[PDB]
Amino acid sequence: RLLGPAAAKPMAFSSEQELSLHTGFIENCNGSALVEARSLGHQTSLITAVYGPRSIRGSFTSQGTISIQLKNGLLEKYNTNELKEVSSFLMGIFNSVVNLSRYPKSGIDIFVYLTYDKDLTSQISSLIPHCITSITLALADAGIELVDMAGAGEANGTVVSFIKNGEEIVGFWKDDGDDEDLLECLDRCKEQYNRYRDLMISCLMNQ
Amino acid sequence: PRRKRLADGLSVTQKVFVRSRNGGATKIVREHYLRSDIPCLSRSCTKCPQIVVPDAQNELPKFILSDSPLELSAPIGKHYVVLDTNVVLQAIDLLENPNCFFDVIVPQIVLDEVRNKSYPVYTRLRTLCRDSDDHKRFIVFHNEFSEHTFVERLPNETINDRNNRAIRKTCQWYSEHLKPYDINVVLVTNDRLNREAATKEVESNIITKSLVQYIELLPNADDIRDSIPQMDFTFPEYYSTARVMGGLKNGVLYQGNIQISEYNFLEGSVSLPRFSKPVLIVGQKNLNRAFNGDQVIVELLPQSEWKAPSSIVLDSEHFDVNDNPDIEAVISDKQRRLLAKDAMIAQRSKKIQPTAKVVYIQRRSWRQYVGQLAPSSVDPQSSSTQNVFVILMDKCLPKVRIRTRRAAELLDKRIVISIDSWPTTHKYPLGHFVRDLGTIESAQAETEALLLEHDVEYRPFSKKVL
Amino acid sequence: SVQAEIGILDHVDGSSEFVSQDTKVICSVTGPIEPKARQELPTQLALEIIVRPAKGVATTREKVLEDKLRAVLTPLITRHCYPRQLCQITCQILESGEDEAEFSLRELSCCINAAFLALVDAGIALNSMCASIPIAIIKDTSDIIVDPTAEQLKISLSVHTLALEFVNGGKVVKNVLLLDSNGDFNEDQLFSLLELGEQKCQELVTNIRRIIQDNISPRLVV
Amino acid sequence: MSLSVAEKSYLYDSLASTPSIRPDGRLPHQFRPIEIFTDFLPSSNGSSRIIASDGSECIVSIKSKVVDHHVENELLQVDVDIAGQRDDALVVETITSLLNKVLKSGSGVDSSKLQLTKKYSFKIFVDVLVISSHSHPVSLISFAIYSALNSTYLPKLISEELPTFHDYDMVKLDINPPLVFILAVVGNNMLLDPAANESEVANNGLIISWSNGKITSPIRSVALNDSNVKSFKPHLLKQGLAMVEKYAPDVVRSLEN
Amino acid sequence: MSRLEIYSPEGLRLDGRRWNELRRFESSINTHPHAADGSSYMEQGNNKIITLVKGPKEPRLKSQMDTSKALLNVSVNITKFSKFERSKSSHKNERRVLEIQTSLVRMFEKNVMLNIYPRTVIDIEIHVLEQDGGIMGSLINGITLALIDAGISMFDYISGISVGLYDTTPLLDTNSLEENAMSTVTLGVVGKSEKLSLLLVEDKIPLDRLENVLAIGIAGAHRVRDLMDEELRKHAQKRVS
Amino acid sequence: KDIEISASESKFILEALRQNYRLDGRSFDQFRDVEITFGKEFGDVSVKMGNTKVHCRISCQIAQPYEDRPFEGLFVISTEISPMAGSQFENGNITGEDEVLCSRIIEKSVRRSGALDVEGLCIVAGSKCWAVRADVHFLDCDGGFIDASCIAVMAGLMHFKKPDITVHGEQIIVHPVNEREPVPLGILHIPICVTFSFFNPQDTEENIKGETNSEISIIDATLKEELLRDGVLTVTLNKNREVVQVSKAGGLPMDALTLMKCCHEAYSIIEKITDQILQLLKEDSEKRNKYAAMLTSENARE
RNA sequence: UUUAAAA
Ligand SMILES: [Zn+2]
Repeated sequence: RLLGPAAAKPMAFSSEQELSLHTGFIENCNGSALVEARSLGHQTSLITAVYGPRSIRGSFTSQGTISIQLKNGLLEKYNTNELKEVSSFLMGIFNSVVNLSRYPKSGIDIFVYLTYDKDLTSQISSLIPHCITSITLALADAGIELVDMAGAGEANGTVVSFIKNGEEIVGFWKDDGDDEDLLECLDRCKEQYNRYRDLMISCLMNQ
Repeated sequence: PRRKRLADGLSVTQKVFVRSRNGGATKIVREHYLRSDIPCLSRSCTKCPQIVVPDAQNELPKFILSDSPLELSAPIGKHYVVLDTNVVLQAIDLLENPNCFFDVIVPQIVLDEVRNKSYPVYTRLRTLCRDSDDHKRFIVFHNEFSEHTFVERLPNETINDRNNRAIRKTCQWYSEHLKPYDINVVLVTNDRLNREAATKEVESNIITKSLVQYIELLPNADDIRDSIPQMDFTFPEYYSTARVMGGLKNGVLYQGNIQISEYNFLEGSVSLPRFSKPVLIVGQKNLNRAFNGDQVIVELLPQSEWKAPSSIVLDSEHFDVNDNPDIEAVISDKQRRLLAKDAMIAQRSKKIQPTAKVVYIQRRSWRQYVGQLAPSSVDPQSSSTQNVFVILMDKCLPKVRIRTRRAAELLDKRIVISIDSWPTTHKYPLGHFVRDLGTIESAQAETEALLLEHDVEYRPFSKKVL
Repeated sequence: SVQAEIGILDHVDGSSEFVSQDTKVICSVTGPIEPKARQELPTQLALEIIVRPAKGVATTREKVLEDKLRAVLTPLITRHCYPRQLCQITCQILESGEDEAEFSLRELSCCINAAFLALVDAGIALNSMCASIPIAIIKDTSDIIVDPTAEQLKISLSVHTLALEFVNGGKVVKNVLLLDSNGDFNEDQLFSLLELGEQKCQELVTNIRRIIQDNISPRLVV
Repeated sequence: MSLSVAEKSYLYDSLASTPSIRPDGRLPHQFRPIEIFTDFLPSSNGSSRIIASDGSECIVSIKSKVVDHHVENELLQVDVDIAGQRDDALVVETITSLLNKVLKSGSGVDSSKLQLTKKYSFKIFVDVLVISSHSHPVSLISFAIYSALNSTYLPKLISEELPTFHDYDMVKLDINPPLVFILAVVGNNMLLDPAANESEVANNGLIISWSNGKITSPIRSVALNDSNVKSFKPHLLKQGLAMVEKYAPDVVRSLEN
Repeated sequence: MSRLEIYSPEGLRLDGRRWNELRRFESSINTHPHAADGSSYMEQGNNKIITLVKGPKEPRLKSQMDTSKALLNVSVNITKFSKFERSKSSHKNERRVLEIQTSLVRMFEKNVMLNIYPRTVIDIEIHVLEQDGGIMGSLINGITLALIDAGISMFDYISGISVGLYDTTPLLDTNSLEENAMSTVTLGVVGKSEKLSLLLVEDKIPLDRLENVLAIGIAGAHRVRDLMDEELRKHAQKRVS
Repeated sequence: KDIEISASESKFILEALRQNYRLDGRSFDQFRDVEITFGKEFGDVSVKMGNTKVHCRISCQIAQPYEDRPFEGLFVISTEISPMAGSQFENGNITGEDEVLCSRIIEKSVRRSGALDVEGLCIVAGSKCWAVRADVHFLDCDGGFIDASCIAVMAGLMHFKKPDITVHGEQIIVHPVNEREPVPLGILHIPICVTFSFFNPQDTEENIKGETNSEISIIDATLKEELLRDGVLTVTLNKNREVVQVSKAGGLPMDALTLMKCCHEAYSIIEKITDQILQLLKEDSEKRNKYAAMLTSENARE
């Protein structure tokens, strides 16, 4: 870590949602994935790695322990306080999907690298539905048990994650947006959850 | 606010006030202790000597005010004098006159404002209290700390009106406290609205006479009425870089090196080729924060502002002596009689040469100057950051304001400083300490200071000379 | 001509001080001692290499200095005869003798020699001996010169730090321990300095053996 | 908290039934008695100390600073510090990022109520200190900053130059402070303001924000415990969400008093 | 504020007190019966300090545990809003704070009978809500009154007093404005004795003046002990009856 | 990972002190003989008092002054202890109580007490100033860590010379070391640290409420005497009869009369160590400037 | 912005 001299200043300059799905290509962890989304004037490109399950020495817990961590990549560096906020929301969702009772006295470590988040014109609301679909593909590649696929969608700040073909909600997130926009925001993400749900299965069955 | 009781007559209250500085607001809360053991410091008093408490050296406080004060005509007679903030700053020289004031009571709220506006005037005021003897007696009654004179602030009341009410309450208490001894209290204030507010307070009548009224009530009035003073800044910004180029192009402006006169640091003479005589630059605003030796851009003045070569002696040491270093956007009587005396010479003079004003600085002659601290601005017993004055050796230069915590140590030390900046709001340039050369009038310290003021290289030869 | 003193510290198993030109490095070796949990090795000896600069804290510049010094001492010590043990080797650079920001070859050359000397005084099993020298080439004559001064580095094109391993009375070279180079050079100049560096290190161990004998021999049967 | 699996099944069966029997017997719309102290830090503009029934105590201090709003983005910065927890802890930065959204300058609180000149404006520093905690304190801090902001006094403006303020008079901070509530779902029943034992065996949790007599934007649905984490029917999302719309005015009437 | 008189010839300081007078002392015991076993809200002048004593209890990990005595931990946390200007630094991991935390542990581990409580740990949590000079001495008096509330056996009281020297005049209980204009000495006197468990001098003081400063310092510290003692008498009497 | 002291060794040293005996042979008030070894460059000082060996390195650079004191320079110091002085020091533990208390004592002695002329280290107010750094390297530990380190830093600052700087209004040109001779730093007073170790042949109970002071105080303890120490005291004086700083926290609660006695005993020590540093610096200057008598420019007349 | 001479 060099960081250079402290006397230097940073530079100051005065419908359809394309999706890409991949998995594997990582040898350190057990299962990984890569989701990319390019729509309107915003692009998303993040990598998710699942290092687990790892047996914990001296532990005697009845079920597993999930550890999700969002790390700033190289563009659009968010604040560290908000990165762990979404992580705690991600753990609150996956603690109900991943079969925790199957892996006693062991934990699962999640590593999501928001490498390239770009805007072309809260900004983190649009990236949450893309992080959930990247961990489910990585958790399934690692041989870990998950109760049904987990996806989410965006509807002007409101991010809702569904499960079981949208029958039951697993998580809810909303920032900015407006007022009284609830049922319409739910159905905008309900049809978007199914758009991401069947697309994950189509990528996980190819060869 | 509220007020809590303590032991043996002590009481603590809270003093809150917002401080505005550089556009910021900071809520400042302080502790204020109200006590009941503060004496009137009068020899006539027989009640206060029973409640006095000695100091840290176990010394009982001495009572200064004479038991037989100056007796005037009815209904004043034997009286004491209470001063105001304006009266101290105005007639400070009249206070020090041996045939004028004798028994004076300076309240605390007045001493705080006098010190906050002119530390050297505060110093000579405190000196009168210390040098109290048979022909002069000055005391300081801490009215803001006494439980009998501390006045609580009123809603939407002027800060100046509350302190004026504190001075009235102080004279009310002193009048009541001295009734057994038959001594009146005369409040010398030029504030007409303050005296009119006192005559409405029939609860405790006081005597309110202005300065010109109190002087006329003294026996030696004719000997001191001629000595009373008369009852009662930003530098222009430098021109832009584009205007000074167009001014020097079309002959509107001129360029030259300032040569401050040998016996006046406020009269500059820039030599120009288009004039037979050097163009004078008299005044603080005309020099415009320039130092002796700078290459400046001057702008000529109309013939109505042309002046003659001044015939007075003025150095940075003998000018504006009652000022503080941190003055930014108090008049001495000696400077009034001198500045008004030179104006009569230029009116009848025939050597009236053209004058100009500095509007831009092209090259600074700043360096490391040698001088010494001005004692009038130094607190010789505080190890804190204090703004002090520096009297430079070159009498053609002004005083420099520096920040230091070694002011008590650096006193009587011939030091070296370097000027940092001089904005339009500051009256004096800003500098800082760099090097101490030793004690004043020391052969080792003076000869070293002599060579630095002339760029004389006195260091040993290089090793490459061997 | 270089100076060296052995056994200068009282609270370590082995100490040393290597002085060359202007660079001075004091090393301290302590072992075998009880290692920590993350340090113990099941079969062989563990090494805790720590180098520190003369000015400022230990930044990442000295981290690569530890990793290169670690590769020189690891094959030199018979680690397998100290199972589940630790050896602390601390190198303190008193004077750099060069430019810390632009160069770091003379300090590596002195830390290698100072560490080997402190490993001898501490009584650790060593398979052989060691010698390290700095080498640079002036851009003027483009010839190879050993132990270049501080002024000779700023004009150098490429720098070198050759560390060798000597056996059989300090004559036979068993293996080349370290040859770290950075700059501008070719294959013709590589063996042009490698052959010259082998005879300059041969007289170094011959000078080291004389030093480590003038001090260990009086402490023994004498 | 830490309980035994024997009593966890007892509280789970008692809170998921149709009567929805609570441990302490309170109704799902009732709360626990709370003590709130205000105005005790002279060096600060506003101050408040809140004490809960279970022992949770939190102190909030409010400072002010004049800053150019044309170059200062956020004018309401919240600094949260929990005793016994690191400043970089995962549980500390989440509330720090969550409270900055419920009190965002412009969204949760309008910046027009703290502007001075057309160039300068007041920046509100909300310092939070949690002395003790036994559950999620995001709902307790909201009650503390509410009474602190409504008891805050800032210096009065005197009136392009640098602004000047009066020496004695100080204006009151007229700001509508948003409120945060915590709801726990147990199977098919909603619980407003859970306890340490209720939130330990619950299935999921809900965080609702209330501002200007309405449910405002920053809301969450974070899990209250990693053991029993279950997905909820969307009819439960709107049930507890509309449940606070009926009893929150009763909270403000008792809190703004 | 401004350029004030520190000690006028009338013997009055900038806040009205005299050379041997103390700021108002209002201590409080058992202020957090729900957060710690020991509690003390110290209000010495403008200073407002919250001191908690959690223990003696089992350590959270069996790694650090003395089988012959107890472990005394002190956590001094200076809040950002302690002064007028809100602190921008971190303060928690500050090197000046670690010196104070250690100086407090050494001061009390010799006075607290750690032997009576073996294989245990005593955590002391301190939060400074406001400071105004003499903060070290007020930290002392807070820990003393907080351990007593926790029922921890101590040999005697530990009193914290701050003394300043202005020219040739000592000043008891220095506030912030007085510490920024003279040297400061904080003492740690044990009970009514002259035994010093703490002696911090952080500014230059002439040797010919230090002895007299110490005498006037320990004299005022005894006065601080009585104010704490009288607080415990009033608290114990109203609690029993 | 810590020093094991046998019960037999602990009892022997305590009883030896009760008979006015120290293992090294000094007295109860005898400071160890100090030795100063100046290195090559300026600011390279090696201090050897007894078996304790310490080395200090002085540097400086251009930095921004503090916003509350724009007319003063910075003084940085960090004393990180390596396993070189003993395997009991875990490397990388910069938050150690010994390292923390050492830096804070020297920082108060040099910076806060006004030993280094910070006002002379100001080049331009509130923008450019000197940040003098003092790196202390603990070489061999045998007690007296802060005593030797304070001697090393004070001998180092008086031996170090900062680069010359010429101010041309707002620009600042740092003159190379070969261009102009560096200027030495300004030193007002010389703070010298003297530590005191305390022992009690009784117990803690007989010491809290006991008028009879049976404490044993020794000046500058060794490592073995330090490990058996009960109470610790550190004073710092100068030749101007001024108490620079005092740090006494914990251990045996001592009375005011004995602490005042420690200062008067320490003044005779710091007075001798002061004149030694002034003499050893004078001898080292003549070593570098051998022909300095011919190169003098300011010469007297007749 | 003090001539010349020896210093
Ligand atoms: Zn009276």
